[PDB]
Amino acid sequence: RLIEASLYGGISSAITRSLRDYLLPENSGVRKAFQDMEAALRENRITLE
Amino acid sequence: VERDEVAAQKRELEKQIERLSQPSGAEDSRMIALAERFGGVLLSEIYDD
Amino acid sequence: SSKSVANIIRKTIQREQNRIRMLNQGLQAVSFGQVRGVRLNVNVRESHAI
Repeated sequence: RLIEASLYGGISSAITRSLRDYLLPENSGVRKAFQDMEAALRENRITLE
Repeated sequence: VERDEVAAQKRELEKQIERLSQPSGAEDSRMIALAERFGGVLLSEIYDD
Repeated sequence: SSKSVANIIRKTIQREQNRIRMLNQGLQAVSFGQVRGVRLNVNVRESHAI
């Protein structure tokens, strides 16, 4: 998308729609703590099912 | 006996994984609160990048 | 729990805002016809701010 938008020129519609998806990096720190803390419950629930 | 020994290895592996989890993997049990209770920042977090 | 999560979220938001602000300065005073500057405007949604 980046390359071809540059090739034809103009304000790309697709880039404009998903602006946050392109310009912001995804951060794992906020998440993995809670995945590990959540683990004991997840396993228990799956076992019960 | 084989079951229990493998269980011991699995417990060690989870504990090792858990130490590397969050927020910037460290002795997180108390260190996060200790980091904010003074006007400071965790060194390992400064060297995250 | 609680406050510490809020602080990490706030610091992440602050760092992203600052980096964007740095990128933003390189684009000042670019002349394209009648356009004279470009910016990436970053804001925080209310429903999440509260």
